[PDB]
Amino acid sequence: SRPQVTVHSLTGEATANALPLPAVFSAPIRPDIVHTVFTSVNKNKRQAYAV
Amino acid sequence: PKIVKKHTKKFKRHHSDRYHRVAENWRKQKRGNISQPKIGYGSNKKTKFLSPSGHKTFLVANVKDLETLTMHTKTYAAEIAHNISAKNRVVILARAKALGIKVTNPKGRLALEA
Amino acid sequence: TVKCDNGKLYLYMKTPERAHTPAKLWERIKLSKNYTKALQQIDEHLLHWSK
Amino acid sequence: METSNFVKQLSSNNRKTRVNALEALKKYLTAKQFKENKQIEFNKLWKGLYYAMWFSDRPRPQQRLANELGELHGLYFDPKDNSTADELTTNDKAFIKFSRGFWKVMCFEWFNIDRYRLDKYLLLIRRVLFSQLKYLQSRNWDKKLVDEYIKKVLRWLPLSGSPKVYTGIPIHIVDILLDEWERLLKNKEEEMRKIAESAKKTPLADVIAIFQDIVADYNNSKVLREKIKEDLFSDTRLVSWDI
Amino acid sequence: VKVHFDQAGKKVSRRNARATRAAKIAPRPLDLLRPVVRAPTVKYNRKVRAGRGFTLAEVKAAGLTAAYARTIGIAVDHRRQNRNQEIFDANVQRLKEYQSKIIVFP
Amino acid sequence: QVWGSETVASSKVGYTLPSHIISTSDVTRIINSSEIQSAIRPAGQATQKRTH
Amino acid sequence: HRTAPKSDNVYLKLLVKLYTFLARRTDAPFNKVVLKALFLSKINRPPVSVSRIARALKQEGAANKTVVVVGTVTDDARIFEFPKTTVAALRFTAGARAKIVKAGGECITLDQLAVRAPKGQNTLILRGPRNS
Amino acid sequence: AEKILTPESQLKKSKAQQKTAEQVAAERAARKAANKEKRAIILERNA
RNA sequence: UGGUUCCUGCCGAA
RNA sequence: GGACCAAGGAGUCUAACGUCUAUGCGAGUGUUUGGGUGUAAAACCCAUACGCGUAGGUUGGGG
Repeated sequence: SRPQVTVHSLTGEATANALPLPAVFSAPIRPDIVHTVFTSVNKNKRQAYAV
Repeated sequence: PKIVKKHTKKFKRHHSDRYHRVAENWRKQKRGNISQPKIGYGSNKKTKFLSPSGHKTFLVANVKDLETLTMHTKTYAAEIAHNISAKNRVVILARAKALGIKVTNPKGRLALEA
Repeated sequence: TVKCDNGKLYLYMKTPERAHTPAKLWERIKLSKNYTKALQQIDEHLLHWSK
Repeated sequence: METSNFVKQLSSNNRKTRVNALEALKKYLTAKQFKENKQIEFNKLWKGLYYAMWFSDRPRPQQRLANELGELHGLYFDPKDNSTADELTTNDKAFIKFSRGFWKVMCFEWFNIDRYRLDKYLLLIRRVLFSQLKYLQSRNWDKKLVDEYIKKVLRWLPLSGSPKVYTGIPIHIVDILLDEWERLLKNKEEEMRKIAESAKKTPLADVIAIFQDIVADYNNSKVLREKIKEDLFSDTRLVSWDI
Repeated sequence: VKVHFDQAGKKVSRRNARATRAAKIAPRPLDLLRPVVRAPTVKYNRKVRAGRGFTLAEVKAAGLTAAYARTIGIAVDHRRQNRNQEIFDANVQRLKEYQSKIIVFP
Repeated sequence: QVWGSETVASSKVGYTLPSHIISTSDVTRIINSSEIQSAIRPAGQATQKRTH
Repeated sequence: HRTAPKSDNVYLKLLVKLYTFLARRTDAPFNKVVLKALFLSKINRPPVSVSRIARALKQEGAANKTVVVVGTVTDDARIFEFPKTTVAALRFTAGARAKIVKAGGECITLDQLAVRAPKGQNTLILRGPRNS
Repeated sequence: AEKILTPESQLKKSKAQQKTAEQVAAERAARKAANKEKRAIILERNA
């Protein structure tokens, strides 16, 4: 819930610039809905089979 | 504590000896001389899942699994899984005796030479 | 958490203040070899802390 | 301009950024142009200070940082302003907007604080009441400042009894307040009479009437009413201070 | 009984068509210049729509012949009739804007 | 840009980042706050003293 | 009937834990009503229109009461004038949420409701009119 | 060096526990005399 | 017409 | 109804109404005919339509 996040270099260190959170991370976390959606989305790339 | 078992024997199907095709698992029929399973034979909740040593068993695959029994030594006992190779079983035994955890099955796939 | 690195035993402290930055998360304290002194050190660093 | 940058520097993941920004604010608050600014800049500054507190790791840096926020209210007193006139000064009006933005930001951000995160803000509120009452004692309770500090700060947000204010904040007020006056006053019976006399120097008997009004309104919460009536109104120190 | 298993596939193939045709028609759009035409049927008579082709008389009012206009990619319907003023005028403005934006190679 | 905010719109047609039914994520913070802790009767032993 | 929510919304179970701590540790029947209302199904939680809320605020002595809806507060454009009041509920449609905010009122969650009225001081609970 | 000061939540629970313990101890001290009087009355009634 | 594939607990008629 | 034994072996799928429950949104709701996109039968975005729905008193009485 901090305001901002320090960007990091490719060498890997705290770059002086920082960016505010996009407020998407304040979303509700609903693993029931993620589960129910995930089952149906995982059922999408399926090829049929038959006798 | 004092482990009550409530049933020493096993529960077998009716006429299980009479035919070789019939298994010995419990299947409900659909005289009274056959012991039938029911919830009265369910063991005491403290005494449930206890070895004759007095521990609860715990399957261990490798050393990281053995380290999870670090605090609960007097309550649990480690049992090495059936498919562990003999290089790893001696490492598990040395680590367990270092931890002071009772191994249920030592000397599995192993011998002591010289 | 009491946890040992190769020989020496360290008290590892985790604060909500460092929920981000998990590399800098754990604080380390070298425990004394005196058993009594190290339990005293535990009670010091866990002052006003839960049971 | 610089103010929002100060907010970003105080709301930094870097510790040293936040430390150096606070040291710069120590120079920045003693300036004309920030006193010229409206209350929105005070509000932004207080939320920046809130997240500046929010990263304080160990409780002794927490105590140091709370003492520094006490020193922030300690900045806005000039010894000239007590000497010149009984009326308010622009420094004092800036202090009013300063403390007012403080309690606004704090009552807003109150309900999102973690239970682990709570106690450093509790001690913060303790130090802030100490600092603001110390500002009152530095001005030696000029009636303009006393009345406006009641109205525009205390009767405005925290002691309003409004449902917009969470109950735990005035409960925390009625916890700390008695101890804060005794902090201002500083074997035991001589200590008691010195405390008594120096407390009769103070205008607190007006301030407890706000809590009397709070108990008097029946649309107010019965919990806060009842706890004020039980704790504060049954105090022995009020009887020793003739209240 | 039939199931459209190829619904994902045919679209891909169709865009392949929309790729491949476009390859041959490289500067030109894939579609012709169609009229903006108000619909019949009182449920839809407030709706305007894409029409098939304009007319002869409208293309003459645009200032060209329909035989040439088919080479410019303007769809032309002879059997339609222009009966509304504003439809006619808006489609004439459409034709003029289409004439403004084309460059034709000799 | 992708999900919007209360400040940036959504870039998705008629989409809103959805709301919470509870504001504070910690219930034990609310329970142990001050004012519930004021309003509440004293607790038991947290395990029952067996009598008879 | 239900002694537990048959839903698996985590936040709902959080509010169930909070109000079961209240309904054990309070003596007001309010939190018991709130707990029993939290178990209800979607059919047993019919939506409450804001028109019905304003018609409820037309009751005597209710203008300084707060209103609580275990359910969803839905909007209705058939009303124009809506008073400045405090509404706590489970869910707020954005139209009804803008009606409450635009009338100067307040959109409250039930956690904040428990914080404001742990014993249910000075409240109203409204139920949607069930037909089918 | 600087003294670690008790978190205020502990102080509020401390005040509550002290008030509660005083109420319970006072009630139990009343209970002892009351139970004594009950025992004397029951001695009398059974006689 | 005949057959119709695991366990335990709870409720359980005509 | 049975010589024994092994394996195989019997409420599956689909369509139309119906209750219940869960989930999202809410007087609205429904992306996936189709188009755009893509790391390519996935995911992502969506124009116009369409579907279904929408368009007083007294006595009590949870609280």
